[PDB]
Amino acid sequence: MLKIIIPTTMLLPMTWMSKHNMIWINATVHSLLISLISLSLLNQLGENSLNFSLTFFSDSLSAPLLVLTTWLLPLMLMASQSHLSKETTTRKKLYITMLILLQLFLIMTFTATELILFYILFEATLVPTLIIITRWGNQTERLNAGLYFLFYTLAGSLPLLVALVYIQNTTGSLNFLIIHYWSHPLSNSWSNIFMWLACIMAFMVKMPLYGLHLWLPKAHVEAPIAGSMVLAAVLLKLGGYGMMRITTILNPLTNYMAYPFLMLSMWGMIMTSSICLRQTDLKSLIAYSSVSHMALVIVAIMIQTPWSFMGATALMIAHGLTSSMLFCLANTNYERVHSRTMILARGLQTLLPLMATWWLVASLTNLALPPSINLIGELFIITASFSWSNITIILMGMNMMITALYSLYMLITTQRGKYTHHINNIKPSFTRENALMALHILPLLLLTLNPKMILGPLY
Amino acid sequence: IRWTYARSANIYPNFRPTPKTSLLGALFGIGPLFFWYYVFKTDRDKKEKLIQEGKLDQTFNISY
Amino acid sequence: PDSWDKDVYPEPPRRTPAPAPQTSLPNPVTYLTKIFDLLVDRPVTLAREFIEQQHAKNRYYYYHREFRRVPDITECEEKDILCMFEAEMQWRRDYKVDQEIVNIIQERLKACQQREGESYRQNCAKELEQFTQVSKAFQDRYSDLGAHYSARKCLAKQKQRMLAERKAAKEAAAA
Amino acid sequence: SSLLDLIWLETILPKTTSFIQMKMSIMVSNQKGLIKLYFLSFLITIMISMTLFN
Amino acid sequence: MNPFASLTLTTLTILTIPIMMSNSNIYKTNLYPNYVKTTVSYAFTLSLVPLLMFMHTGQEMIISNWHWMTLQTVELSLSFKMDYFSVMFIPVALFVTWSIMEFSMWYMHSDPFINRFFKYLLLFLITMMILVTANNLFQLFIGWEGVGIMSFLLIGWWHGRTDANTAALQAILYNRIGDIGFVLSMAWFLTHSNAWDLQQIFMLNNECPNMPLIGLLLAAAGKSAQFGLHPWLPSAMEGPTPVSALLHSSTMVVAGVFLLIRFYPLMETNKLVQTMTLCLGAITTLFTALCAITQNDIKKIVAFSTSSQLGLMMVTIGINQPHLAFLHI
Amino acid sequence: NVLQIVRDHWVHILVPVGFVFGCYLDRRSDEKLTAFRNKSLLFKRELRPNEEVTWK
Amino acid sequence: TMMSGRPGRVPLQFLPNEARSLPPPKLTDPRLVYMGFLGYCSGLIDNAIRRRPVVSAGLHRQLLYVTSFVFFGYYLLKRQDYMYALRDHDMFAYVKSHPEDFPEKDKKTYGEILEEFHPVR
Amino acid sequence: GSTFVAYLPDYRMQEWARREAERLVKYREANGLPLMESNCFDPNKIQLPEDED
Amino acid sequence: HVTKDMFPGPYPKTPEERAAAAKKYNMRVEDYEPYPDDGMGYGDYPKLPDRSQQERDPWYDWDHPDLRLNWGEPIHWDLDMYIRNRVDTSPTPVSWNTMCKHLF
Ligand SMILES: CCCCCCCCCCCCCCCCCC(=O)OC[C@H](COP(=O)([O-])OCC(O)COP(=O)([O-])OC[C@@H](COC(=O)CCCCCCCCCCCCCCCCC)OC(=O)CCCCCCCCCCCCCCCCC)OC(=O)CCCCCCCCCCCCCCCCC
Ligand SMILES: CCCCCCCCCCCCCCCCC[C@@H](O)O[C@H](CO[C@H](O)CCCCCCCCCCCCCCC)COP(=O)(O)OCC[N+](C)(C)C
Ligand SMILES: CCCCCCCCCCCCCCCCC[C@@H](O)O[C@H](CO[C@H](O)CCCCCCCCCCCCCCC)COP(=O)(O)OCC[N+](C)(C)C
Ligand SMILES: CCCCCCCC/C=C\CCCCCCCC(=O)O[C@H](COC(=O)CCCCCCC/C=C/CCCCCCCC)COP(=O)(O)OCCN
Repeated sequence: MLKIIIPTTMLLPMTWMSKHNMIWINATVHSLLISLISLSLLNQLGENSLNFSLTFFSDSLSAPLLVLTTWLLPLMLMASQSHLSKETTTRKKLYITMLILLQLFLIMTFTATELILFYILFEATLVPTLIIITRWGNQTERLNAGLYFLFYTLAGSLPLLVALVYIQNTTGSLNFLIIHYWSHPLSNSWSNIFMWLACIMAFMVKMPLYGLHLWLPKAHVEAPIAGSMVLAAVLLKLGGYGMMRITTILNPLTNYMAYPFLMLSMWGMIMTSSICLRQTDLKSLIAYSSVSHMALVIVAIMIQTPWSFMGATALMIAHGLTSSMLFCLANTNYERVHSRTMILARGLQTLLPLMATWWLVASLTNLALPPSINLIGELFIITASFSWSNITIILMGMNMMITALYSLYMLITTQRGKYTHHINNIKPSFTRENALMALHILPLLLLTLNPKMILGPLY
Repeated sequence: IRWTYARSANIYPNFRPTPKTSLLGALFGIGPLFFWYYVFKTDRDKKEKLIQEGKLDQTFNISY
Repeated sequence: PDSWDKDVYPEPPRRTPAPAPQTSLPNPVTYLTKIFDLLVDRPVTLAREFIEQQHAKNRYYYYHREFRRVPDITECEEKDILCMFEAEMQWRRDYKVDQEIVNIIQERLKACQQREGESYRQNCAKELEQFTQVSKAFQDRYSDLGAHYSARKCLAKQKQRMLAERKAAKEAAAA
Repeated sequence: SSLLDLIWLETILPKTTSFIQMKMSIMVSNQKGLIKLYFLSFLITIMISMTLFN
Repeated sequence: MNPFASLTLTTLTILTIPIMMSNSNIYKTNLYPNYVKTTVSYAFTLSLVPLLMFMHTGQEMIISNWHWMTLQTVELSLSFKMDYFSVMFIPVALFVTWSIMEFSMWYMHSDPFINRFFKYLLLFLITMMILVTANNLFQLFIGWEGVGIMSFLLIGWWHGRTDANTAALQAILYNRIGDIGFVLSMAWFLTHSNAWDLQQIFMLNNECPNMPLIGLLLAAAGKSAQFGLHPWLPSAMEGPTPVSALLHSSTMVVAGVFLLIRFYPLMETNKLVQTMTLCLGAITTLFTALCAITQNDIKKIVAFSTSSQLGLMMVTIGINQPHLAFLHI
Repeated sequence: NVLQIVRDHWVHILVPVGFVFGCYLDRRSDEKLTAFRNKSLLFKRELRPNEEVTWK
Repeated sequence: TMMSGRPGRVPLQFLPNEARSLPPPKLTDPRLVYMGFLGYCSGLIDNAIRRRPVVSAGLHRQLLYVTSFVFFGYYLLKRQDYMYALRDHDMFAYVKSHPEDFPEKDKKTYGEILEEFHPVR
Repeated sequence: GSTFVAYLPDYRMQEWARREAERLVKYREANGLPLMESNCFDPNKIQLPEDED
Repeated sequence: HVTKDMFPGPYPKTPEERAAAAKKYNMRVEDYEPYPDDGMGYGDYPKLPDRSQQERDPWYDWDHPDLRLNWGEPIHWDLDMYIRNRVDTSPTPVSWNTMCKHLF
């Protein structure tokens, strides 16, 4: 695994020893090459895992997340090139350093054979994101947003640490392989109930769970474009990955303890999809859509059936790509209009036709149009839920209908109708933005050809 | 901007705990959760019982 | 074709009727399929002959991997991690092979349904019975392990099932 | 959008925590700097400590 | 070698070549609509061959050509069903689309984006053929959603008009209401029959229960504009007249009926679902004819006529006469 | 020009070097996990006449 | 494990004589490399605080930082390894001398252990 | 990278499992064995606890 | 370019701050009417008539012809509910209760 970690570390001295006007080119080229190298982790086994060493191991759940993490950095650099133009070389190098450190921590987090090492890196990712949000955000609310994004996380994560060390004091190890092979049932006890809660709540808060989702709209709205991209694409999936790893020690207590979270997610997906219908801000609408999709992923993980896990993996990958694309489109509009109010700039199809095509395809993938991987994950989760209980179909279908409604509402409001007359600074789309949009969308339509790459270890 | 600010950021500083507000919040934020919990719990208890007596006819039910 | 075993994937002897033209009017199907043959099948056949000779010039082989049998999870001590690893890998391989067996039987059933046409309900009882038996066995083995399945959970399920069977048999004997 | 997400979910977890910590901080850090009150509390704590433990 | 499969696949394949050339130079010229029309006419005259072969013999195939993902004991493959319904409906759809495109070459001559309009029409035709020939439920769902998206794009052709966008969103809403039942049926069939392929569904369901058939009926009611979900079809007359003539008149709107024709072996084993279908068709045809007899927009009158004929089709389905409903289609 | 563009493009070589160093370190860490090489019940194999180790 | 009162412990020895029976850490030890990296970081920060070219201001000073960090890290690693070796030695001796407090578990195979099965439905 | 992913070798052993199942089904059909067995492990090598209730 | 005094504020109690709020929203004091002072966070925002945008005059030369809105005029709290793409409240030839009875 060092053949990916070491180049990502070398990205830092290369960035800091670069010319003042070569940082973006060098960073983009070498991050793309690192993505290409990481692409060879996809050759997974039907047996246990790719156990590289005592410290790092790869799995067909970890490999798609690793590849998406490596692929996201070049897109983040391309998106950040525009709004950082008027800023000094040292500060741009610091921004690229924060992005590189975030990638390094995420890469080490997804392999992380140890649960304490996983926790340490899973919490180390917090610092670069907070600095990016509270340093290079625009509005005055960013500081407040950062505070939320901080404390919520720690409010969930501090009990987990205690639980973790407690387990190693009883089991003797926190290695995931030993934990899986030596797993034992949890008796229905108050102590075991609180151990279950301490294990679950940390990952629940970062999905986020419906009741615990307040930090996400603030953090995603006030963050710069690279921050929003990394928050929606990779950082939300840490909770799902952690739950998928940790639910192996929580059986059979998950059967009883899953009910409040299942109800919260099943009702909150409807609530947040309905919230999307009445939203005056593009970024907030995209954030609430992310909350709905992650609610579906929470349901899938809580059901803990093979089809549930496959659907959850597919949906995590598809949502990451789609939400990053949607945020990039919103930012392309914002850098022209500087308002971030959906109703202000209207009828952009007549002025930006190719960008309108990008908007249409992004809305189509968000709408879960078959045979996209978005719908593959959606349908697998829905079928698993139907087997779990036939009444889930009402909530699932209502969520599908509202999702289509708000996706097409977002498309029609911004692209169709009549152009706003007083806005005359809508310049033609740059090659950088179109390239960014294509680099988001072609991986999705190309992954629909080989779904088993993103269906997880239970395929 | 006044419209968007009133819709988003002017809400909480103008909020007061009121019988109308408290009852509406409790109802619309708790009642659906407990209603759905009752519905799903009853359905799953019925399913579990029927499996216990074996009168469910789970033939060809392979994928779950 | 020799590319697959006829016994694993059986087919009926494929009886076909002989043309019995009761009128002298030329049916367009015969002439049209002859011109299709001339304009399509021969060039494709010749291209295949070219490709097959080129393949025959360079002949090399690949092998199907053989896996030895190892002790299963029952012959493993309660904390002996190495034997548990061996048994778990063997059990996962067996699970995959069982899935493929069910796939083969389902393919048989689908082919029967399409082939027998309007009388599939009677002329596919054999495949339905085979699929029912295989489905029942597969369900008894792997129905409810859920995600995070293992050989230990399958063994516990089997032990519970056969304890229930022993209790039922003892109740029948002492009835 | 308003009753639950913008009002009550804020009121329950974050706003309540902020209010409680605010009030506790105000109570804790508001001493006038008079060592008379400090050493009176010292006597109180010392007296309480000896009696409760043994 | 038995050209039935090769020709029945060559039809659908050559239908897709102008979509490939949509980035070439011909798409930037004024010869693109004639190119698309000629391709469709060639597809029709080539699809006339499997029709003759079936009419002579009754020849039937399943062509499972590409194996897509396999899900433990469930195998998903690109499979085409080439039964009587497919080989009979494909030439009719191709003939109607050929006439529609020749008509559009005159009706939409002044439209600046006519190449795009022709391209959209071909995409709808491709999705409809995908829907018609699908052998499993996932492929048929692909076609189901593709025709709906093409309908949304073609209804809101004039995107500066508010009413066109409203009508397009209305169609999407009603079709999602039907999609709920579609997804319900798919989940039920996977959970109980362990398959989405039609052969296993027919083999394992001798007496089909209520949920899958009710989901199928809800999907059909959504897509064929039955009484509960009817208004979107008259609202869809906002699009250009060729779009109304091809999609919302004769080809797309019959798709729901087609679905109930595709699952007729399971419908005949259920008695309550037949009654529901019959009553829904009767109320739909009556209500829509009653609305039609008093309208002043000619396109609205013809749309209500289409809705009444669809209601009659599902009445025929409800009296357990599926082949007669197909002939009426 | 040599000795001139090196002073301007020296940074580019670092990422590729890291990839090679990581591969070398991965192999070196592999060399410390040979306690069961040619000893598993599944792959107990008798060495070829001109073979030292089954895998490296 | 409080080892302050462990018998035969000379008060202020960093490394006792018996520690010489343990293998010394290699000079290419990853922990030593991290110590050198920490020294290099200290040198860079010292350059930055003094408003000097961070990478190439004082090569002698940066070399001294790296060398001192590596030196102390080597001795610290030796002491750490010695203390862990003592912990293991004492643990094993105590287990050996008290067999009644560490009885051998009877090796039992999973074939005759009854684990309760919980279906996932 | 897409071409590399397309041509990745079968380390998941899909064709291997298919061939194993093919020969196993051929063997059991020839010998009249009841295809898949309902027991995953042999019952002779499991020691149940005697109840004596 | 908006200052702090031009943003929505708390519910006005005295007629002086009522006049200030009416002046802020570019509308007459006699026409200004805030939402009732309940627990909802309406605060200081005009309660415009619940009429939809569809029934606004289509022959007027609006600055936003599609939305039928002017530049500085106060925006209804539920504008995105009434956008001619959504629910409209236009008078119908038949009364709502009569239609409901007939349909039912
Ligand atoms: C995970 C482990 C792996 C990664 C390790 C990460 C840490 C490693 C380094 C640790 C510390 C060492 C350096 C710190 C000294 C500060 C230097 C500095 O200020 O930068 C200027 C300096 C360039 O500027 P200059 O023209 O020389 O002088 C102008 C002034 O110095 C500066 O101009 P100015 O002062 O006028 O500009 C003002 C600016 C200047 O203020 C600063 O930028 C100060 C730097 C931050 C302080 C760092 C604190 C201590 C480090 C702890 C990091 C915690 C990491 C844990 C994760 C949480 C992330 C926070 O301040 C601001 O703008 C304030 C607002 C910024 C936003 C808030 C600040 C965020 C702080 C977070 C930074 C964390 C990453 C830093 C990366 C290194 C930065 C150079 O940067 C450098 O050149 C040094 C970079 C390292 C040199 C590498 C040489 C090796 C390359 C060739 C050999 C290849 C090796 C491989 C062998 C194989 C080859 C064949
Ligand atoms: C502009 C108008 C159109 C012009 C162009 C016309 C031509 C269109 C044709 C292309 C689209 C039509 C679809 C037809 C597909 C043909 C190719 C396909 O069949 O190959 C696929 C093969 O492709 C791969 O399966 C999919 C590509 C994998 C995508 C990887 C992403 C690239 C990395 C980017 C970074 C990652 C970002 C996202 C993180 C998760 C599936 O093959 P498969 O049967 O299976 O096995 C391969 C061959 N074997 C048998 C030897 C093994
Ligand atoms: C706010 C946004 C979302 C945040 C996250 C929300 C999710 C947290 C929900 C916690 C999951 C369940 C917690 C406890 C479940 C135990 C089962 C219980 O509910 O049922 C009865 C439990 O009875 C009563 O509940 C006893 C406890 C009564 C006191 C609980 C307070 C009630 C409301 C508190 C909710 C506040 C949550 C937030 C706290 C800050 C059954 O009684 P009994 O069969 O005999 O005992 C079963 C337990 N045994 C077997 C271990 C002994
Ligand atoms: C987003 C903000 C959420 C804030 C955190 C939410 C998670 C809360 C989970 C509990 C926190 C601490 C739990 C302890 C960690 C696990 C350790 C464990 O399981 O050991 C238990 C110990 O169990 C406990 O001590 C639990 C005491 C909990 C005290 C703190 C209560 C915090 C609030 C309680 C009400 C809310 C609970 C769920 C909240 C969910 C989040 C909203 C048994 O060990 P022994 O006692 O040694 O063995 C038994 C024989 N003696």
